[PDB]
Amino acid sequence: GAMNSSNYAELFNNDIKLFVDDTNVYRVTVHKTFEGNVATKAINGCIFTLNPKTGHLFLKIIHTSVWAGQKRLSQLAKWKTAEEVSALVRSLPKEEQPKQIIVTRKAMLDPLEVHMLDFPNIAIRPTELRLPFSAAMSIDKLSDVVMKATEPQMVLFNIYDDWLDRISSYTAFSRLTLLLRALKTNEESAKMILLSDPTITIKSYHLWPSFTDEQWITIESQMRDLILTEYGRKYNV
Amino acid sequence: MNTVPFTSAPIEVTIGIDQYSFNVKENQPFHGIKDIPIGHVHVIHFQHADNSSMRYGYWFDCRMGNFYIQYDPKDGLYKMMEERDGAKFENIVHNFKERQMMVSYPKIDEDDTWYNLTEFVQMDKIRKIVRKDENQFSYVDSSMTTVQENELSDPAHSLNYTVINFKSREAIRPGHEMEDFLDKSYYLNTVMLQGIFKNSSNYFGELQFAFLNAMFFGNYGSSLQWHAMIELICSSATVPKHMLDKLDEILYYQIKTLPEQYSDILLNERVWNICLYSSFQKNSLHNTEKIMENKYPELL
Ligand SMILES: O=C(NC1CCCCC1)[C@@H]1CCCNC1
Repeated sequence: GAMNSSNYAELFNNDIKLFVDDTNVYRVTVHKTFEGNVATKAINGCIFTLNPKTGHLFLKIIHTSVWAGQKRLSQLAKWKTAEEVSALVRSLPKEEQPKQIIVTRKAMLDPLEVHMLDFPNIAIRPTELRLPFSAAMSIDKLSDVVMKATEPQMVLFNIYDDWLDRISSYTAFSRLTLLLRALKTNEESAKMILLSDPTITIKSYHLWPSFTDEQWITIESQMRDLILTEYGRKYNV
Repeated sequence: MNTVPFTSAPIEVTIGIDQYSFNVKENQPFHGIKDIPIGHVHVIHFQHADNSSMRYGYWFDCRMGNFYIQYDPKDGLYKMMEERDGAKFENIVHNFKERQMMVSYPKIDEDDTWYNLTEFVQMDKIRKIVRKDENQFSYVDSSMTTVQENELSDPAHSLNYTVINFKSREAIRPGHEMEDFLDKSYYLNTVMLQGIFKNSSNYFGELQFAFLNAMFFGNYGSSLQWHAMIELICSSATVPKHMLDKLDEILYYQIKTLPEQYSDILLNERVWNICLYSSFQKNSLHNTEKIMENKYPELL
């Protein structure tokens, strides 16, 4: 069934699993037309498919050409997501295929189940966690590859950089979700926190800065403060 | 006009004959039902006064044999049996009729209710759903489960309805996942009608039989089947016009006959709201939508 705070360590056991987030698949800008009506212009999107134990991210870039001449794009986006996730699974060796796929939005359950009928032993699950994966496009290197794509493309990343050399996957996921929640609540400030000190750089093969263990504690505290603040600045508290 | 005699009525029981119900007292001088219209299937059904648990009954067609009821004190139920001695049967029935010991099947000159509820129901198809080949009639009760229910436990006592499952490889063509899930026309027309049922008459016969088992026995798996067969049509964008028109008549008469007090348990809110207000066929079931809105506006 659903994934919540009670079964949270299940994410870090040795059963292969993937989170699928579809919130950045169909992206638009809304604008006025010369006649003063409103229209949308699609921009490139992405499926965010993440193994929370290993940090492996399968970022399938959704090029705007996939929407050309199609209707009901928000509905189609869920089905396109499920088609691409199914294609990914079929492309993996059997021993790498997930035992469970956890979707971040319940509207992805039926599309994914139907596309995965051939895999009756892969469990398709919702979650009650409110995960901040929509903020993935606030990570500069991910946004850059999505916006530069001229055709459909899959790009593989490790979203934990090298953190698993020093910390467990539980701790790495908690750090990731903290960073993404901050970026979601106040992107400019979060990005300031992360890049204030120019002597700490992002390696060419990494997504986040090369913080020492002590610097990560400071960073992590700065992100919690930001989230609490905005939560005050929001509700006035 | 045919007859189903009873040997006796040793236990107090409510006997239903199609949509009619009447009470028989313990050891009352009751010897059966006469004037049964030829040309239709019929159902004779029972609820004991002492145990309203397990409604049960028998589907039969008097053209297929001479049938009677006899109570079995060991198995504790009224059993249908076939009499092969035609002369014995005729003699028994004539005696009971002369003595006026039988209730008369109603003959209201205007009423087409039973025809309309059974138009497509054939005894030969009932006997494939309810498998007991040594008898010409078919036993059904409240507790019998369906083949589909048994997949999700005794196979011989099951209802072998045609399995419908919208999230199944049978329903979904590889490469048409979104198309086939959101518009079930290929599953309705190619898989089910052309493939399994052969024609819409057999499909409607099974739908009508499932409804009648749901209504008369409270059979839950039959109710599931009835709703699934409705939803499969309503969720198809491409349905032959004659089938839609006939479905509207079928469902109108089913909703008309349903006891008002059983609507809570025999009608699935989700299916009916989807079918009348959201589906491809939301505007194709005028008679059914009108009777539903006037008889059960709460469900909607
Ligand atoms: O219910 C009715 N008759 C019963 C049939 C079974 C034997 C007992 C009587 C009729 C139906 C409508 C006309 N008046 C009553």
